Amino acid sequence: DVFLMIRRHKTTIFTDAKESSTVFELKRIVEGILKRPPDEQRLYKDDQLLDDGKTLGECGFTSQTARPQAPATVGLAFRADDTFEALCIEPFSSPPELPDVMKPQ
Amino acid sequence: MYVKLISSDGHEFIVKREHALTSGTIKAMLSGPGQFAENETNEVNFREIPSHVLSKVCMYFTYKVRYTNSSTEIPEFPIAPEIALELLMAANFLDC
Amino acid sequence: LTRNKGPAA
Amino acid sequence: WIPETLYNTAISAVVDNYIRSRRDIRSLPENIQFDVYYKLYQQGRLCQLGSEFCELEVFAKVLRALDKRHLLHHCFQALMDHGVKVASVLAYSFSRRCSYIAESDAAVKEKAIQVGFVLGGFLSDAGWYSDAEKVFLSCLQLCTLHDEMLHWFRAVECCVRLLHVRNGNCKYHLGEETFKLAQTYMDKLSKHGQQANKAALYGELCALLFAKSHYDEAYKWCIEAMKEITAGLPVKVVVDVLRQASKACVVKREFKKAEQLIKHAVYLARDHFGSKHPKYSDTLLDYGFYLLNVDNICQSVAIYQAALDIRQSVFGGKNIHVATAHEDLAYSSYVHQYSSGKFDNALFHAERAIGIITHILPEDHLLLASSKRVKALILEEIAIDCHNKETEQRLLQEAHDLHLSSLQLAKKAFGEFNVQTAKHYGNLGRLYQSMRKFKEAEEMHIKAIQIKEQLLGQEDYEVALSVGHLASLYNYDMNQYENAEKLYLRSIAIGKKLFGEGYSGLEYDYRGLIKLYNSIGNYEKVFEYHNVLSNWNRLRDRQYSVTDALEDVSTSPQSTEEVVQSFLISQ
Amino acid sequence: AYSFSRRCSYIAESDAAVKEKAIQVGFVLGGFLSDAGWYSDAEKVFLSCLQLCTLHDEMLHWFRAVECCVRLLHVRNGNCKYHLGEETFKLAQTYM
Amino acid sequence: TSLKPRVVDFDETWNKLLTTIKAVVMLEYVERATWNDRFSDIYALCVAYPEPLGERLYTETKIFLENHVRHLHKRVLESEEQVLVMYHRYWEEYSKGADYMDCLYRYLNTQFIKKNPLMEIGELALDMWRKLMVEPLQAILIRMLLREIKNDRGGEDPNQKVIHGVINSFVHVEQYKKKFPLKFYQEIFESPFLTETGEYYKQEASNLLQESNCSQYMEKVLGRLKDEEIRCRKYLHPSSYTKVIHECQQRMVADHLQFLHA
Repeated sequence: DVFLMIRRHKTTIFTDAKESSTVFELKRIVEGILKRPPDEQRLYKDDQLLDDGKTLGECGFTSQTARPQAPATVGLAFRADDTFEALCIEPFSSPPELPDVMKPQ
Repeated sequence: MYVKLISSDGHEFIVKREHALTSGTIKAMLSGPGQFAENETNEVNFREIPSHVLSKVCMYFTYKVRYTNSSTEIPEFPIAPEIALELLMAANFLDC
Repeated sequence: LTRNKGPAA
Repeated sequence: WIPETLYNTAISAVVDNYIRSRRDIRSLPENIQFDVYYKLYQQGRLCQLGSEFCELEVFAKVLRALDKRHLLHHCFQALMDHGVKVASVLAYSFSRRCSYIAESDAAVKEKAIQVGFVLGGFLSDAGWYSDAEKVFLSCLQLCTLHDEMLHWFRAVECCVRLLHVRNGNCKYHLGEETFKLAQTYMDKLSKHGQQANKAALYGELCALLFAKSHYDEAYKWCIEAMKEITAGLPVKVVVDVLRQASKACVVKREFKKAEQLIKHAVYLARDHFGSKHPKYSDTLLDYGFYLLNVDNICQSVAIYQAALDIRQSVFGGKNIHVATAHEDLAYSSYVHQYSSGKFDNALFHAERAIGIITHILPEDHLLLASSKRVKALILEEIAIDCHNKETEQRLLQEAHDLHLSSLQLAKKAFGEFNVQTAKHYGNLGRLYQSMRKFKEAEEMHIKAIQIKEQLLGQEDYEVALSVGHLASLYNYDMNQYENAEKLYLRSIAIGKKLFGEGYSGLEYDYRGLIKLYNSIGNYEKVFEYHNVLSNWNRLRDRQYSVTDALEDVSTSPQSTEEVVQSFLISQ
Repeated sequence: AYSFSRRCSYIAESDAAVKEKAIQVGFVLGGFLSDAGWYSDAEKVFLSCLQLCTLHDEMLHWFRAVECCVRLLHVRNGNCKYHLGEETFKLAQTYM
Repeated sequence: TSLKPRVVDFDETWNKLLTTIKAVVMLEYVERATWNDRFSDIYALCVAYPEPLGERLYTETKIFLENHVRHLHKRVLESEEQVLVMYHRYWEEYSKGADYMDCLYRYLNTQFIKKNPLMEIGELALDMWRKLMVEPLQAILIRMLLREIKNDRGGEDPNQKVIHGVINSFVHVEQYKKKFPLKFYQEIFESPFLTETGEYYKQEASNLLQESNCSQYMEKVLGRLKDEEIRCRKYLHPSSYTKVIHECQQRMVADHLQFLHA
């Protein structure tokens, strides 16, 4: 059982899937959520594309690095006029950086 | 079965509806005039909660739903030291 | 038990 | 197992980087700050918690959480056991801010009083009357300046509380002038076309005069307090007035009239406050007082132990309220097990009370004298029930030291012609009878009888006990049988008139009377007193079938108006 | 002990340098708490060091893990936890 | 911004809140984004700096609910001879509005009302309906409610939902009275109804014996009791299934007990 975050720009999908599940099943999930056919989607893991026939465990999504308390980011892009934009995962807001207590004045 | 938890920065965390109803406040937001969103997912606006805090809240939702009533040993939720203060006010406000 | 108890606390 | 709440997880994660967020926790919502500080207490970080609870900036936001106040009463206690003098530091901080704010407008000063009222009420609830009195004195000083009606109302509301904190600290001499000042403000407020509900003030004065052993004045003022109970009064005030009026009725030999008062007080406390509240514990403690003074001791222990368990779970360890519950339960277990000799539990509670009081109160305090006297009473009967004479001469010497300390404290504070010093003299007479000092025992018992007959009528419970003690000294030891005969007869008359034929001390009185008439030659009277004693034992065995006192009140027995009106029409 | 056990989990997924720094800090703290006699409060530190030692397959991490199991055997003998000590020794023999 | 205690002005925040609160109590269309923003407004009021405006917000909500229920009370008394229908129509809207406003006031309920004699906003609205709408209508409403159920016993066919909705409104108010949920209902309507249905089965019982013989008396008993059973399924509360079906026996079967021995 593997937990992911599909991060099409500002959207974030907290879906769950099995390791034995294929990438095309994940695209079907995104189809069920974003109403986009699987041919329109291109999934990216760490700026590396995922083949449709590859299983989720094949691409590097194990239940040890994509646990529910820290899911693994999975990029996604949508086809725009017979093309495909690059991944544009916008970063989350930077937390207020707490200063180190041992930093000298 | 999916709800779009829009954050203050415009981030749209699409989480499963069963997951989001863990928190009492989102359950209250999705009850009444807030459930009139006919367009599939119910967009919940969170103009106070930032994206980095709402993301950890959604991760807590999918963590508590998965790890509920489980006989196995349960790891604690990882909360960063710099985010604990902001997540604490969002945990009170959301009643999660 | 030649006596009674004590008065008050 | 169920997953831990994100609230609790974030609390655990904000405590851990405590230095990186110490100044940011104070900016949290007021119901998260207390949860963070309770996590500091739970984690054992009492040293980091003391540095935060000692600031009135931080403690004010903690006192406004009322659901989780019973938690705070534990945390605030733990620091006072940790060695952090949180109560005195908070009182000093409040006095300093009052000194700095006294030269300001009445709008801001009223907010400082309201912070003062809740803080002083917390310190008096927790038992720190010596430190709650400083806060209430500062509030009274704030109210004294402006002479408008609101300031007079706040001043009388702080003098009905200043009287309470000067009664738990045993400062009745200051309590009299505090009540005089409250009466002055009440008269001034009445002269301005407004009436203040003088129920709490009169109840506190009843408690003062009963603690000062002025049972006639205490009864008069409790009647005047119960006259002023209305429907709009807070439940705390109604409960306090009912409780103090019950104690006054009990000590004025009105057991049939105090029963309804104390049962309704216990019902009110268990209804509003709950079964685990310190006010419910106070009502249980004085219900046990009533039951102990109506010869219902066999279940009185079941009520003090219920009262102690509530106080020991809310107020932690070394607290004066736990100490009072211990010294009260130690005396009941002394009485309940007087015929059994198993005073190991009674002594355990008695030395626990002194162990608490000597830590938190000075050696020159009245409330230490009552704890010492209970342990001294328990040490008397343990000494006369052991076998080694070295123990019989060491335990009795310790009891002598304790009784002399109690007598000198009660004589310094109350005086020489009071009832507490009279019963101290009676206890000294009992102890000297145990120590084979028969002449001095006779002198002490004569002094006790003289003082109690001078004040407490002639057919009262206390004078009956003192007469029984002197008569047992004359009969069993001094062999002055003709003198002991009349005293046994008077003790029987008082015991039958007050408690009927089920009085527990009637056993000792009948046994002494049997030996009295056996050693003089009235043998047919000795036989008739054997059959009278057998009838008494059968009657007590029949009377043993009494249900627990926490089930007598049942659910919704009466209401406040009915009980108050019944007491009022019953003289 | 609780602070170290909570703080090590947040960097157990980080690089090996900070993991080794945390392992050294845990060795120092657990050695102090074993010397002082808080074996139950030193078992947590050594257990946390063990989870830091069992995420990467390497020679020095095996050395650190067997040292963790040697020191964790000492805090379980002093705490009279003998039904866990045999398991700890078996795990140490496995890593050795 | 942030979920931090910040100094706020209660006037404009309360006005913005009150607009949507009126829009939701009487069930108008309020935007979902506005509804989700009102939760932030509630939170900001409840943790406001330096003093939490929980008591002020609670008092203002109580004042608004009192004013609104009094307005509905005057508006339902204005429609003479249509009190029951108008009361039911406004009661459905007010019940939905009270539930939705309980949802909106979830932070006030969990963090102030429970923390500090105080009623939750969802169960305060029902209490205001009880002691400001039902209690003033304790006479006029129960008169039409009892006289009309008697009318349809003869053969009339009135509106089903208005009769059951009003009768069930006596129990729906007492959700928060967990000690005795049926205490109010059994006194406002049932104890007048049992007497009324006893009279209808005592006055007509003599009329029933007047024109009927003994042989057909046994069969016609089940005919009338079945109709009361149908009305029990239809108009009465589910908790009043056994009481009315047992009261009619004591007023009709026991009235002619000697006749039924045969």
